[PDB]
Amino acid sequence: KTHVQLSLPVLQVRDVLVRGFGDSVEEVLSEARQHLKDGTCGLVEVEKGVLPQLEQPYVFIKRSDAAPHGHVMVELVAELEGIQYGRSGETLGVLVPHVGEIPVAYRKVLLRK
Repeated sequence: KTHVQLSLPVLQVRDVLVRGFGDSVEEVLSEARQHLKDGTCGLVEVEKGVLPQLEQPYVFIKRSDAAPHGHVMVELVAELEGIQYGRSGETLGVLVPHVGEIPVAYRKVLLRK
């Protein structure tokens, strides 16, 4: 399927144990997509002070359209030293590995895969 319904655990930035997906734009997009398929991906909501507490390159989920079955359609955009790889809508948050942190909420998305 071109899209997959996922329910992403929303993590507090100070709880995150693994603060990014790797060391290159291509690696972080690759690893993010793998962790999304394996159900091992968390979401951190972006506010003042969040991104400097995480590791670049960043992987964002961005709204791709204006929401089937309660799932917002999203796509992945990476960022490294102020340059983005991909073009999309509003950021829903930054993706991180999930390794058992307790979430505060879930974000239902339809991921363009």
